[PDB]
Amino acid sequence: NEVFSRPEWMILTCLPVPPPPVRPSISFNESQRGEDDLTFKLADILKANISLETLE
Amino acid sequence: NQEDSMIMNQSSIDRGLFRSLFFRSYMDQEKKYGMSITETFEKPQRTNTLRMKHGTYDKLDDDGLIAPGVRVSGEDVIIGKTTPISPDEEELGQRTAYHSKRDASTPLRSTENGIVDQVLVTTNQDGLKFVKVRVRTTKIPQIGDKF
Amino acid sequence: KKGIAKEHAKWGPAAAIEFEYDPWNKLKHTDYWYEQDSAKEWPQSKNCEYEDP
Amino acid sequence: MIVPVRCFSCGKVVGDKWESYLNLLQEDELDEGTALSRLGLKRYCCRRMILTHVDLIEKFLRYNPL
Amino acid sequence: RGNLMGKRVDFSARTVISGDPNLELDQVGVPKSIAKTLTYPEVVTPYNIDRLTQLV
Amino acid sequence: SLHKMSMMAHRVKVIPYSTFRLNLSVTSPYNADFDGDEMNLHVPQSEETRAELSQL
Amino acid sequence: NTTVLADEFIAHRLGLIPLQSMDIEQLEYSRDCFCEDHCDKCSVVLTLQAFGE
Amino acid sequence: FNMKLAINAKTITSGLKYALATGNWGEQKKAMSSRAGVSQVLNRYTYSS
Amino acid sequence: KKLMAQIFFGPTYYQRLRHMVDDKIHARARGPMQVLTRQPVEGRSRDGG
Amino acid sequence: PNLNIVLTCPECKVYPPKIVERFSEGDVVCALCGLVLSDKLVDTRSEWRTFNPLLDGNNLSTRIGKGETTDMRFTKELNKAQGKNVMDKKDNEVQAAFAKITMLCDAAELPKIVKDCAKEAYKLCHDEKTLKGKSMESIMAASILIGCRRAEVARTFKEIQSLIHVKTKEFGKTLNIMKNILRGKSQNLTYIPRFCSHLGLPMQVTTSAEYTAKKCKEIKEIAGKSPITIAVVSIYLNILLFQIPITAAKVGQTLQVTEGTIKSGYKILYEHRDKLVDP
Amino acid sequence: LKYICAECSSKLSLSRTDAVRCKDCGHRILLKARTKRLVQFEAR
Ligand SMILES: [Zn+2]
Ligand SMILES: [Zn+2]
Ligand SMILES: [Zn+2]
Ligand SMILES: [Zn+2]
Repeated sequence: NEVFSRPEWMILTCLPVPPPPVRPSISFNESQRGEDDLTFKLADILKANISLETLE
Repeated sequence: NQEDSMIMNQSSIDRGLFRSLFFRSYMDQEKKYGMSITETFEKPQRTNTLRMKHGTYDKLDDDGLIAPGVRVSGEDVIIGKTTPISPDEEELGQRTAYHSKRDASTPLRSTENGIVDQVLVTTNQDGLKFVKVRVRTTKIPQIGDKF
Repeated sequence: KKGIAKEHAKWGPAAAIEFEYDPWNKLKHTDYWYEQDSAKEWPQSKNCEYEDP
Repeated sequence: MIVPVRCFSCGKVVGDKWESYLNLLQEDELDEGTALSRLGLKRYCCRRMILTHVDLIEKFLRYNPL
Repeated sequence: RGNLMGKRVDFSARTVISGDPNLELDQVGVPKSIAKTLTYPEVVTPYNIDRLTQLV
Repeated sequence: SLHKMSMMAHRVKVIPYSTFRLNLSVTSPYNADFDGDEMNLHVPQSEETRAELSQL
Repeated sequence: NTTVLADEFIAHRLGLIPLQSMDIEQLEYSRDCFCEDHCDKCSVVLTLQAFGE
Repeated sequence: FNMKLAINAKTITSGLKYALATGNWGEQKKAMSSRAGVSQVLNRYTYSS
Repeated sequence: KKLMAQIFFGPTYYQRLRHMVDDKIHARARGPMQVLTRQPVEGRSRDGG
Repeated sequence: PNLNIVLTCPECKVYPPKIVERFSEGDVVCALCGLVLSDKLVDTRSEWRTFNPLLDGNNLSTRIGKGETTDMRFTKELNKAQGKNVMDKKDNEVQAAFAKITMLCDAAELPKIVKDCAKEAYKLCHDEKTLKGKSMESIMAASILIGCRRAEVARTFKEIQSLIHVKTKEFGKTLNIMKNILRGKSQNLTYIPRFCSHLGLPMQVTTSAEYTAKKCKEIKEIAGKSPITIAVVSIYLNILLFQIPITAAKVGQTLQVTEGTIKSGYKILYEHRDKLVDP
Repeated sequence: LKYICAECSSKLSLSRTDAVRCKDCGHRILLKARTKRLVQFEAR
């Protein structure tokens, strides 16, 4: 459906991120935060992104 | 007694059939996050801590522990803890005084109510202040108990 | 303190009791489970002889 | 543990009788069933307690606290 | 399957059960503790004003 | 819960001595002997839900 | 308390010692009593002493 | 010939202690080829138990 | 009064199990509240639902 | 802006309001008024009951190994392909030094407190022209000694040099610059139990050693150029006060110390017997 | 009188570092001195 589904939309170019209510810092409740999994992965993504673009 | 229930004599309960003790312990110790100055086992008063509970800390003593032999209700705290951080601008910023608490006290389990028995403290493997208490409860048979 | 035996077995003086009536079952308030004889298979009451058979 | 005071079933005081029931079996060499009989416990609800109670208290007691 | 189709709820209780031949079928016996924890709102009418006043 | 029963409604008589309490006849639809089983309670919160609960 | 025996044992086993009660009618209940906190005219006081001699 | 045998001591002591405390039967490498319930906590409710 | 049928009677050995009702009674109305899914939390000890 | 919220009862307003937390209800109430303020509190202890980033820094650590639901050849492929970003960050050097000090501290069977303190000491400076290389041995040994000393675990320089020889000079300069750095950013009695542990003696000679060390510290006779030596001969005169054969000829190589210094301390305490014995 | 430590009735009366390894004993576990405060019971 051209208004909702396009094969060129089916390739990732610009990636949304979800707000912290999806991926909350658990606030580890002894002294620390222990901040969580999805945000770790997003930090990885942005690191590899800047590495690729500087290398390019 | 239909479907495996039982009728049980009250008088035998009163005399002491099937009575029982109950021993529970707790474990807590100071933690070092330093810049080696650790937590403390003190008695938190009102203008030292943040968001501390309503456990009515009166049962503790000057060294931050409870004494053996006293009774404890459900919500009484037994251990006093205080945050040694630094760096938090620990009594000069983002809090009033309310000195440096961020209180990490350990309340008793919310239901049972025993008597504190045989509290000891000794250092852990590496050397800290490391505390074990024990509380003792009588458990008379009631309706729902299972034999 | 004072106390009575109704709310605790501390305050009892009773400690045991005994009770029996019609040891010969003339009133027929029971009949005996048995397999050959009621008379043979049950022991006589100790209070039998204070009333006639 | 000690002997119980006051048999759960009946209520008769028991606990005076314990060390007596012991020395009925130490020097008097007496059979224990007759020992309880001569101790005078003719119902059996009372009798079970002295016959089956174990004495863990001295096994506790052989420590050295304080 | 664990947050939409089924979930935790509120206003609930959980004990063990025993028989009773002095309750007819539509009745259930509840401990006073449970009935002190649980609750149920009522809207104040002319009809129940005094009873709710007393009960407050 | 497996079939249409085991969600059935009840009126409440408050009783002392904490445990639930129910009539012996309703035992087999619940499929629950008193060997240590446990039930669940669910308090309705409004007039519609109270009414349809009582009427169904 | 120091002994190996536990405190509520000591309480419960104390609670079961029978006591002399010929003159029980002379005094009155602690609940009905005009006093508070165990006057002599509603209660009696007992004391125990032990030693590992 | 001396300094590394002490961290060696840490390795084998840590390995045995970890295996017995956890129950996974393998070194500290997220439990390959291993079994789970090998070192349960002693049950002490009753002498018979 | 006498019962009609005579009954069985005697001593027998029991033991008391650990599943006591005081640890299984639990109720909650409007308590604490989870963070990731915004639901009533778990835990009978933790005053869950 | 500052975006900040302070709770305030809109019907009492008499203070920064004296309110309480009803944690079992997840609500906050103006305790003087009784009206609820906000509802559905979020947990604060079960999240901890459910289960070091600061030492490892802002960059996030990753212990990556092999799994279970994949082939062994693919795990080997994972290990070969996971090493493609070990040069962009300085965190590679940070956990390299962390691994090195982990090896050194746990080889010295030190507490986790000492390990974390050394981690902190390295992390605090971690990059300066004042560091200037020094073969990493100077800075690692200095950070370990500073952390272990500030955890009040005093260890001897001979033992530090036996574990890692840093020729006793660059080690000293590095200790001074760490002292200065920590000074800008801002225990001899503890040595004795380790030595009597290495000699195997009961508590009373230890207590006697503490008393004699404090008393000889109080009066005079620094006498020895790092008087750990006369601290040791305090134990030597204690064991001469008792009658257990712990001869100085044995003691010298037991503690890697000079026997002539032992006899000199024996002499300087021979003329100073007066006030060193308690009972 | 604040700590016990042992089979010895060493009333340490501890403030800080007065030979926690008590003098008559050699223990170092420091047990903690049941109170003098008056306690209540209920022999129901
Ligand atoms: Zn009896
Ligand atoms: Zn009175
Ligand atoms: Zn208000
Ligand atoms: Zn001692």
